[PDB]
Amino acid sequence: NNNMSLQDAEWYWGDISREEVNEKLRDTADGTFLVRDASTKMHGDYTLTLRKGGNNKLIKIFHRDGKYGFSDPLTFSSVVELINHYRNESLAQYNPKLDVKLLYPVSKYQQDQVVKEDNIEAVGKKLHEYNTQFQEKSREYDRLYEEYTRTSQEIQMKRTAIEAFNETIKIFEEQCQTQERYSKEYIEKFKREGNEKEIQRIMHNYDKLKSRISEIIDSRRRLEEDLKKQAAEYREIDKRMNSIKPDLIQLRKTRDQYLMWLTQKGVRQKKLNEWLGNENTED
Amino acid sequence: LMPPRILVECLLPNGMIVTLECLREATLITIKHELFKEARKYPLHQLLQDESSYIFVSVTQEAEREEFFDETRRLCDLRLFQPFLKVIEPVGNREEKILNREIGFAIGMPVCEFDMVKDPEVQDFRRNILNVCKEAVDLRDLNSPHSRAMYVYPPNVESSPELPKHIYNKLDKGQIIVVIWVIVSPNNDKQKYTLKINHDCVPEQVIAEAIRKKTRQGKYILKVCGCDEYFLEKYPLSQYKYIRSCIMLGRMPNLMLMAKESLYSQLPMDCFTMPSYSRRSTKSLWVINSALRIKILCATYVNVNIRDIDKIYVRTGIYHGGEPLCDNVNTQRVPCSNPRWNEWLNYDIYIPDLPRAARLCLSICSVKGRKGAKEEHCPLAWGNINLFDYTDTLVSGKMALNLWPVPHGLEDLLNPIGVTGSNPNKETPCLELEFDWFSSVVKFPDMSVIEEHANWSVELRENDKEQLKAISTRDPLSEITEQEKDFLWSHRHYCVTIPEILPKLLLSVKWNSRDEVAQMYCLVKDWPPIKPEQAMELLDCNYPDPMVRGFAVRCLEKYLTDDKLSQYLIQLVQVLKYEQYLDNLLVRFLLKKALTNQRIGHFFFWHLKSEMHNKTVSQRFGLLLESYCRACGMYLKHLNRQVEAMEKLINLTDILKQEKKDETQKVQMKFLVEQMRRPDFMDALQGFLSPLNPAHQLGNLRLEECRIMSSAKRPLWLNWENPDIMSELLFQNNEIIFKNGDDLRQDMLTLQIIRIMENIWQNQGLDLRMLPYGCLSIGDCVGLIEVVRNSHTIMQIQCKGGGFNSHTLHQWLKDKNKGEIYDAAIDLFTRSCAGYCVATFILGIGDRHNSNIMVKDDGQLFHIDFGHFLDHKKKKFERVPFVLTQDFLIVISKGAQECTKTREFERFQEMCYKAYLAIRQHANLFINLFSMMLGSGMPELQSFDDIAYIRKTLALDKTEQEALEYFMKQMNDARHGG
Repeated sequence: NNNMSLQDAEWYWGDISREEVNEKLRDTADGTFLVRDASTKMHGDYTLTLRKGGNNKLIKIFHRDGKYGFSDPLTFSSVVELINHYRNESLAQYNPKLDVKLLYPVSKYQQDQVVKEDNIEAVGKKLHEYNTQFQEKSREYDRLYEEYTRTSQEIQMKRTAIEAFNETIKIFEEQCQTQERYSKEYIEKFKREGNEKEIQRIMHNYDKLKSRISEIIDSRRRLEEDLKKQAAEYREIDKRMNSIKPDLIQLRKTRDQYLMWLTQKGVRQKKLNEWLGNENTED
Repeated sequence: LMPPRILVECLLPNGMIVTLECLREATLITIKHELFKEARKYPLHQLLQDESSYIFVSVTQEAEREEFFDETRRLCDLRLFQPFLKVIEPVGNREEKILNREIGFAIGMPVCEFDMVKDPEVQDFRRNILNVCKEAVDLRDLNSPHSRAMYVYPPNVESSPELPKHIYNKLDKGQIIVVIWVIVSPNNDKQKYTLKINHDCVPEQVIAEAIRKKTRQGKYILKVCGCDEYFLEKYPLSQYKYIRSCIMLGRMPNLMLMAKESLYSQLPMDCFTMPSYSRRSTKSLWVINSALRIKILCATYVNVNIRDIDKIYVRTGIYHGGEPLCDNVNTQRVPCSNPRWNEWLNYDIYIPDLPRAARLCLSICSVKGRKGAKEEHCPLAWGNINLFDYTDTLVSGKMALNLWPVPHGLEDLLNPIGVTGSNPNKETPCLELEFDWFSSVVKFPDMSVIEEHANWSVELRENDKEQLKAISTRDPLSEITEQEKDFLWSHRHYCVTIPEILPKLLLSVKWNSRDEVAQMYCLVKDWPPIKPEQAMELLDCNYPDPMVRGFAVRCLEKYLTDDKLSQYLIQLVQVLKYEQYLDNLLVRFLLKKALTNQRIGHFFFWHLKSEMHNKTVSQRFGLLLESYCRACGMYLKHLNRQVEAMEKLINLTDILKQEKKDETQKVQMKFLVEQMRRPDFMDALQGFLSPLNPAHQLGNLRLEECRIMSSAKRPLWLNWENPDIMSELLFQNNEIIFKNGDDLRQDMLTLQIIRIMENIWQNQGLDLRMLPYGCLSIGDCVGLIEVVRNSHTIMQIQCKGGGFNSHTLHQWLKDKNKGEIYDAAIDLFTRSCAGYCVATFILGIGDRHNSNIMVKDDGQLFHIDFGHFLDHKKKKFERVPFVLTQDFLIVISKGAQECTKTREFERFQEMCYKAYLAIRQHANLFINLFSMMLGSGMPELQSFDDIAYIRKTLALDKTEQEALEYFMKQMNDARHGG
């Protein structure tokens, strides 16, 4: 009702860091709130985090002579009464800019019931299996990311190479156009003269030039085809990465949920450390 | 890159084709001589002109056409794409093209690319940075040639003329004994003159004393023996860093007399010429009365699987830093098969209330698992738009942006940390957008209108002074509540008397209110200057405002000494990314200070060039490097030599690792020695300034000493020599570890922090010993590691001598140091352990085994590879404590079996206490440094919540006594009796 246990209050969370508060209130609608013990650990602070305007606003509850309130004078009996009153009515009177209510309270009981197989051996075995799945997914994601980086490097260097081939072809074609421009008059003059040795020499040079240009065109075409194939592989690897990320996120989230459920049972944290992976895993 | 015989095609200007054969080492002038000696036999030689009228042109592996005005350069270094050469008439300028080629080689990318790009912001940056370059040049050419001598040889002076008393007591009556060498003789005959002079003596007094004892308008100067360090500007002789370090370590200083005219002639003349590009209806924002509307049309490329993900959506917002100015708006119209939205998105923020540093952060996200209550949104690609351009105009009309991949581990959908701008790569998600047209150019109002708007809208003695001071002394990343913000903004007029509170008042102001922003603009315009280490707070991503950053830059210009600038250069470079433009006061200041000090220039260049591979800021850093190498004088050639040497080293390491990973150690040694003996490699490696220190000169390689270590990464143990005449006084040879494969930027940051902790501790009055040795990052997963001499890991110590008794380290130190040296060795070892324990606890360096921790001969110890500079290898914000093992305890206890029962134990604990309290007192600067290192791209920090682990370890949440008790219990739990 109006004045019950603060511990039993669902918006109460206990000793959670502001980092966890921000993680819980990330990308949530206006009015979302939770009450946590202050980081300073001074008794009676009870920082409240409401999300208005997209930002995790912080409002501090001053405690005095067995009363609570946002600012002097204190006119409320308890934190539960304060939270309920400002859920019922908006905060515009306290701060004219803060025109919002405390609509959606984060509750620890939903995660209490989402987790299944509550018994100790079941949660331990599920934690082990999900940790193995998470490690498999993480190693798969790391291999995929290194392959993606390697393929991106290959694509960049091959694009530079194909640009260099284009420039080489431009230079060769300009030179061959100049060759024809001079050789038209040169061959005409030597045809007027009546000799064929220089004519055949010039023709031999021209066909050698044409053979070289054809070879460079073939190499450029092969490089371009390889570039298209590598681009296809790059797109496929990007698609696999985008597919595999959400599953890794969900595995991590459910593994952490199982860890918190196990820890909220009075069992030994040393057993928790030994059981989980005793490894470089984040959590 | 052409070892075997080459058949170079010759592209004659009349149209001829001929294939000459030449060796890989031939020069361009020789090639041209042979080429016009062979074209005579073939036809069409009548039109052929003389060699001197023609030059070369080809294409390089970087896909550019270079017209080769430099003929002396050999064939191999040309780096042709294909073995072909074209002969054309010269059209460019000799010096301009040669300089552009050198600049391009130093940068790593051709200078022609920046002319190819036609962005008006880029072009204006390139045109207007030349004013700064010319001012720096004129400043260098002010006192000829002493000013140029000062530029090339910076006085290595500390910011504090006075000495801490713990080393001032090490002076004898306040007099420093210094050896003076005079080498002026027909032969290189060295004679020494020992001088005992006061600490406050200036170099002219030192030289007068040296002359007087030599028993004879000053024509001589004084140079450190064994290094390229000079004492030029008249400062107290104790202020110089080498001499103060000699005082600290008890080492005998050494100096030597060089003629002023000799060095002045030895300095080359520097010329700076303007490049080619040097010659080559609006209404205010506040008149607009409408909301901010933006349309999203389509995502051109999206790499999404049809089966796994059904719907994909793009999420937007308006940001000013990391804080959304208004609530985010989402689009959801089409599935992944046909991405096209065409939805006019509207933002609940008025146009006239748009801050000057407003942005637009987007992200294409894929909602997966729509079934069930929980909806999971995963981002596909992200992009940012700077709603205001460099001319103070709001973006209008149609726009398009390619989108970058999401960084590794960045879960949250929007990425406002990243740099504004499109992905230069074009096979990436392109998201065409739209911006409303207001029939005119939407310009931000000028400061006259800002001033007209401002000031027109408008314990506890008179104000709550104690709370104001408490918030001031609170660190920047602590929680600041809404009541505190309202109090700060209400008492803004009184905050001027506390200038240390400007960051908190800035966070207090509401950025989406033009009245509040105008009032804060006036306040900052009349704000008194503050400490430079506090003004560096206002350059982080949390303060994007132009006037905030201009005030911070003015404070840096007023109060930043050059040693502090060299300490904070990593961060002042890293906060160049957070700038929203190209040309701005921070980069103007940094370039002006990099073209008047060659050590600043050296590390400026190498830090900027360390990040060419990252495409995000590659263009800005390339343009900055172009301007620097344009106006850096003669140091460009030394930089080019360093780049050549490290290119050869990188290629060596690559070939060693990937082609022949399975190759055995001995055969890899044979390959290494062969390629080192190869002459072009040999010549490139000999004789260049070391990158870790521009003063240290690298000389003749010692192929017998060079090797590859047994570490899993195969690093290069490269042994040079010292070409200085008096190498014996400091060090005969230089050995350096070339590391290719591991990111040394975390180690760079940790060593910066360690050096700063020593500075803090010594200024406070403690004597804890650290070795912040040299580390440099020279690119991607490549860097240099300076070797410390006479060092051994405890694993080496245990192995040596035969050798598990933890008494092995103590026995080794006892054998190394005997007599009265033992007491000093044990004291140094204990002070080093105190520093190490405090530092590794505070920064959360990971597991230290025996093989990353070394003991010197004089008892000093130190730590090698930091790797992870915070506990985020496990988790952010029990955490990793410092470790102090049984051998350490035994040696600190001088071999007593009951280590905890001795007096030295509690002396060590008391030193740890004082050190921890000093660091906790100065944690604001450490927080600012770690927060300015957010844009590095290191895996660790990446938002703020990973910096917060330093707040956890330093216990900034608690009070002083509570934090001290917390450290005590941490130490006791750590050892747990061993």
